[PDB]
Amino acid sequence: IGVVGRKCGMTRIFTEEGVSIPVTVIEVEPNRVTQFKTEETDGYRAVQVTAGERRASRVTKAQAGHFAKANVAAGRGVWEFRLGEEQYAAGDQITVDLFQAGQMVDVTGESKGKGFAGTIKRWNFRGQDNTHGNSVSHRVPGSIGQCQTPGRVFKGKKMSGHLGAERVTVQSLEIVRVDAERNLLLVKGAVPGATGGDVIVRPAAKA
Amino acid sequence: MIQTQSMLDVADNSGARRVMCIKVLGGSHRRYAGIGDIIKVTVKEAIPRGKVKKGQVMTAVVVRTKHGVRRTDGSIIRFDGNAAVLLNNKQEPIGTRIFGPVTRELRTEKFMKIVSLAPE
Amino acid sequence: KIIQQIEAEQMNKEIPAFAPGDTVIVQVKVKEGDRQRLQAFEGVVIAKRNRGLNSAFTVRKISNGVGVERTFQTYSPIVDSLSVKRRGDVRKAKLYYLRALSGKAARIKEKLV
Amino acid sequence: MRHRKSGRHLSRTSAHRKAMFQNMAVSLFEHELIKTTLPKAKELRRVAEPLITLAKEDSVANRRLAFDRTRSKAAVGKLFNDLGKRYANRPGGYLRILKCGFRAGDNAPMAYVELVDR
Amino acid sequence: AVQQNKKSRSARDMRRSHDALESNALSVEKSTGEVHLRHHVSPDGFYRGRKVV
RNA sequence: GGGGAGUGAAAUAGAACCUGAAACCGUAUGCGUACAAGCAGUGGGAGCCUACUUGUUAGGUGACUGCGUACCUUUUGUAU
RNA sequence: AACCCACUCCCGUUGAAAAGGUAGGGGAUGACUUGUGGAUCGGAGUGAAAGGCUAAUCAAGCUCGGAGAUAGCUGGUUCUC
RNA sequence: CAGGUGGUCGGGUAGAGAAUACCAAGGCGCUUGAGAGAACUCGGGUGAAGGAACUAGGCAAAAUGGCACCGUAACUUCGG
RNA sequence: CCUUGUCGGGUAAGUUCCGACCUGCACGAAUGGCGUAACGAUGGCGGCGCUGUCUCCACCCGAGACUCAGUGAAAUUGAA
RNA sequence: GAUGUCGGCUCAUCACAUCCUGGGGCUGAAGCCGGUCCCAAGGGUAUGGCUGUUCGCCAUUUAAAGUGGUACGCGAGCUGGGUUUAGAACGUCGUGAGACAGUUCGGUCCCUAUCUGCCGUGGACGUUUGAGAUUUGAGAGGGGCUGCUCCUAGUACGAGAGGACCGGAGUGGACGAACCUCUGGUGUUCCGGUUGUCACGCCAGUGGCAUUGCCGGGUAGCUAUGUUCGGAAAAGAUAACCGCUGAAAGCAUCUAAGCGGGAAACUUGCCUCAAGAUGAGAUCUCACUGGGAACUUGAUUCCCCUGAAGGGCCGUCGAAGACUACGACGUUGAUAGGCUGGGUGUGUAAGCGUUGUGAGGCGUUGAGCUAACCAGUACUAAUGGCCCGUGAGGCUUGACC
Repeated sequence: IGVVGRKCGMTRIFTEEGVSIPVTVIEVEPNRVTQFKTEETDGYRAVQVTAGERRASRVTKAQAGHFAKANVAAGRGVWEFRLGEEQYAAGDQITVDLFQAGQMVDVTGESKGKGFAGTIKRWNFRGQDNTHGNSVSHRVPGSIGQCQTPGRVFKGKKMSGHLGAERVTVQSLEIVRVDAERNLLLVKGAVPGATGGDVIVRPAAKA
Repeated sequence: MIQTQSMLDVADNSGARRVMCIKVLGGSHRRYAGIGDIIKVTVKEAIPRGKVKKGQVMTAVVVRTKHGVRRTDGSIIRFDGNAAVLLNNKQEPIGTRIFGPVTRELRTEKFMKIVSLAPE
Repeated sequence: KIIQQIEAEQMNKEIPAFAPGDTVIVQVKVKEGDRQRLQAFEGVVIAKRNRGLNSAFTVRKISNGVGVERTFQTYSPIVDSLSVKRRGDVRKAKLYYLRALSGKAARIKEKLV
Repeated sequence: MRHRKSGRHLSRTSAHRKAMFQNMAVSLFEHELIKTTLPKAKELRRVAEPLITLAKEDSVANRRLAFDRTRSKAAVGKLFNDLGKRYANRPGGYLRILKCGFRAGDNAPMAYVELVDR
Repeated sequence: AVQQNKKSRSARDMRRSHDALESNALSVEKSTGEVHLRHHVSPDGFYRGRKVV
């Protein structure tokens, strides 16, 4: 179980003893249960949620009927949460209330798309020398493989292209503040993605 | 100081005037050493009679960097000049007298003698 | 409009009006050895960020013959209070040229009187 | 990577852009309808419209702040006397961009850019 | 860096199995009744029920 | 540059002009091709499509399947 | 500085260029640089000498002949049983 | 065709200058353009903290840069 | 040659450098022997300054790359 | 009818004959240390001075600075210092041209990738009517390192000297991922100062050109050197090793039956991709409920009507991007630009007054200007256009109708 919110940028909190703790603030408009997938009817236990406000003209008839079984009147995206043993009816509303402070949590978003990186930026390679006789290749990868054994490049060779919008989980981030009146998690540190990207906050896998 | 071959001043009374870091002690290849870290120096320039002579491989604590040390709120102290305090084998400072300020990050279990002598 | 309110609830007052070029005395908090006390830090304000809660100011002091710049965080509770000692004429916002001037060359003029 | 980076390079130095854009501003303030490439039309609207907003207020400081960035006497006179009394009650959007086919020699997507009450 | 074998008809044509064309964004003015590109001024200078040039 | 009309026995003899091959490039029709590994064939072989007139035929494709490393020249020897 | 040169890097190497460009570099009133005209030529010139140069050619130019040189070498040698 | 090709003239302001910079008279926009703003590549700009640890080698770069005055070592063929 | 000979200096560390030693494989007096101020786009060592050479690269600016329109090569190639 | 060296750089990949870290046995192992031999390949595994060096010798580190295969890996990836063509010189050999178990200075590194490979990213078709979304996980990849001070405890042990394992934190290093709140870097799209000159008739003001002329700063964005997080714990089946019970072989024996413990190895656990997994899976929801003719009756073909759900073209764009794709929006609209406020940066504009002989000060005035930022606002531009996609989804067999 977890929650779906959007990243509102990073801020800071000073404690009274004087340490500034770096804080990202994950705004969680309250998530609305659409299905409850049971192992009898679906093979596994899970719950679908929704987070608010799509236009009427952007919700298709299949999608509107799915959002009208569950009397939810629902919004951008649909997300899923594998469950162990929890019971949610298909109209319920899970909020930031499933988090306390302290409360180590795992946060996943989509990382910021760097476009088509080179091997220095993508895989932290070394550059060759810039001046000592070096011909045209100052920033290129070096050799790829070995000569005639094997006579081909091994799979998974580190080359260049698209440091992009992959899914990244950042795990064991402490919850600084659960602010349920205006629906906020304040989370210690960095979180993957830009401001306003969708971000999934569920408790820590390494506890 | 922060790197092998960094030249840095000496905040001691009867030793060197310039040392050069030849190694950053600690890990396998530590490339950097800030305030409170332990470098090993060679003495490049010294006074005519004193406890330390020119070209003597010695250990030193870095007390004063111009990259600076950073506090728990994001405040940096940032000196104007790199300086070290030389040390003996059982790492106690050689000089009986310490010049210029040190910072608060240095009063550990081992360098209380430096902060006690400093005019911070 | 959300993170501009997380910020504003922490910015209760600490601060006078000070400019680059001023000489201030900052009263900072220290705690080691089981005590709470104030240590002064007097010098020339050379820089100012004005980023709301993320505001900072650099201040240059020449103590025991060596320079030291401290970039304070303005709304941190370590900066307990602030007081402008004398205030100066600089017609700049960032006085970094004072890092090369040494003695009488690094003196800030008083037209602002 | 140009994340959130406005402006476009148009295969030019910055001084070349500044000359070309205040040329297009002056030519549009005299003719009130010119014909240009669609990206240069998209970037003209960020140069030319603050000049009309500036021209909605007669000051000496406004007419030589207009003059140092549209540097022709005729366009400072066309502003502050014609364009700026006309556009005095319109909150922005003093010019529109209408796509008009493609250039014959290139395929440069063309656009007309037109002052709105012409 | 050259080929060691000339390429056949078949692989030459399979390469260019992708470079066929489209431009179907045409539409008709309700006023004049002529075809023009979408979101573009007409070749007789009209645009959304109004002459503009 | 053509589409006609005329001339001519003939213009797919129209001036780059008799004939007008092959390489190479197209359009049309039939059949086969998007879970299948290699000298591209060959032996087996279903299906489909055309002409016939029907059948124990003729033409065209050839799913699937057994075997299968071009030609030359040089060599003791070459898929090499 | 012009002019003459060509020490270094980088580019260029299917070049803009069959020897260059851009940054820097050497000489720059002389044993200097250069125009125009003339002289020296193939075991023969000229050479502050390197086998340098002699029309993008040089341990003996180019062209035409002897000439279809010679090749114990290489390559090739065409329808059928 | 970024090359080569003898001689003549030569304005303003700054400048020793025919260097150089902005200009006059005069000439020109170098015969593919439009977008876009990845890797990489080229020609540049700035760069925290170190300051030759780079490398075969300070290669490249960075630096120094003028005029007036003061001052200026070894050595020397008495000119440097 | 042995050889990075040995000793001194320079460096934290020096097969290079400078000063000696003399066991000169294999110096030596116009194929000149020893010195030598000044002069080298000369060889080798060290230093100050100086810095993207480097740790370790980040960003930016133009020119290609990429897409669109027009024109339109090449080396190679038994068939695939 | 050419397979271009040694070394360095850049990038690797495997083995295990294991350098560290992990698990053991024996000991001439009291403890800190060791010696040797098994088991283990998961992750790690110096920077430099010299020399062209590989190596080596030193200097200083580290937990450790492993040994090898890969054309002594790697020049259609770089270098070109050594060897090394043409120049010259030394010593030596030769009458000589010249030569070298030799030294020495100098000396051109070409290729736009067709195919396989590899890293990315799409277009087609197929998944059995089609569609919008959400998914399970067969499989695959990533990850896996380690030091120190302390806490029982100066205890167990040891005459003493000395010194623990085993119990658990908290602070580093190297590496990796994300991020930009902070610290800074950049910021030729912002604001100033300034030199030379030219111009806008001129004074003022300002603008071109001088590398952004030079420079001071600096928004957003990107960013490391900045910030945060990570390696786990746990489980299982084991490797040596340690066994219980236990015969064959009245005993003894880990074993032959049968039961256990046991490591960073292996399978999970952690993160990411993943139904082209042709074995193409599963959920929830939506859409289509018209005739006729020919010939051959899974029935196909043709005509008329009808084209839905939705998808696309197109447009405004994006913290998404080479082109794509992805994502958002398209007047029932904040998608971009402008506008209106704020903010941030710069640093007291112009004009006028005032003082001065003038340069220049003082006011007005933290003024003027202000990019990418924040909030609001339909002023401009996103056109109630077209195209695809159809008309209830074969047959056999079984069970319940």
